[PDB]
Amino acid sequence: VPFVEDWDLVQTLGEGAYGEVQLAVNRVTEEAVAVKIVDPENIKKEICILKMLNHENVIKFYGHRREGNIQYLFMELASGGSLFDRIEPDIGMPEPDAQRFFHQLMAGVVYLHGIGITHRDIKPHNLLLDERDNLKIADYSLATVFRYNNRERLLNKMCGTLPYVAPELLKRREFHAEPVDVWSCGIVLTAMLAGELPWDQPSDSCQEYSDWKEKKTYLNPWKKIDSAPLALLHKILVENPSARITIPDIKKDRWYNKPLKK
Ligand SMILES: Cc1c(Nc2ncc3cccc(C4CC4)c3n2)cnn1C1CCOCC1
Repeated sequence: VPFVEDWDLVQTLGEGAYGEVQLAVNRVTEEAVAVKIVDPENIKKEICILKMLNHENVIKFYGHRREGNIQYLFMELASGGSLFDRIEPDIGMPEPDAQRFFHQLMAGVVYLHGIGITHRDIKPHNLLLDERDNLKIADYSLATVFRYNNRERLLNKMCGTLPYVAPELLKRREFHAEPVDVWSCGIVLTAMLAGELPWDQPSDSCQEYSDWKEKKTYLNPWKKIDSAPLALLHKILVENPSARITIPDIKKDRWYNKPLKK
């Protein structure tokens, strides 16, 4: 069919130091996708991880064209935008909606950890929503391999977003990849349930993190979170990453399994 190769760029979806993301619409079919446009070794690594992804809760990669030294990355479009924009400041969202998002988050993180990929920047800006509000883990530009040939490799690179980062990345030289992504999913949950972030970073100098370590859940944001999800957060936001709840045990948590949503 002539012209099915052609896509019109119709809306800006995001701009950063990386380049931009454009909503693209096929000239013939009207299929809508997201095109990440960049102006070397890093994009090479990113494309390689992007090709490994095939799950309903992770953004799908359709392939890439280079024109000149400009790379175009075609991927699944999520027409409902980011989870960030469903969170009402100081309120959060309804507990059933939050639980449903957290289920989908866990499904995508399980998936990634299964294929030996860590995301390293899980936050509501990187969690996108399709036309039916299904959650898609986006942005693989910090993702890396933590398991290959069934052997684990420890991480040392400091990266992510401070209010989301686990405390071991601030205190230890090396750390396991999986407890880091689990912690950031906890902060996601807190945000959905409270419409606020609990601390600037999880350090001994941050009074809001000390308050948590001392159990002062009569303070915000914790006082806004019902006892059942707050139990779960007590098991996720544990400072020692070796004692921190794993995903298989999150799937056994009372709140996680509570029926809430129609
Ligand atoms: C359709 C839509 C999306 N999708 C959307 N879909 C897929 C994406 C894949 C990679 C990167 C991004 C963007 C950086 C976030 C993506 N983004 C994002 N934002 N949006 C609207 C923009 C205007 O405001 C309403 C929401």
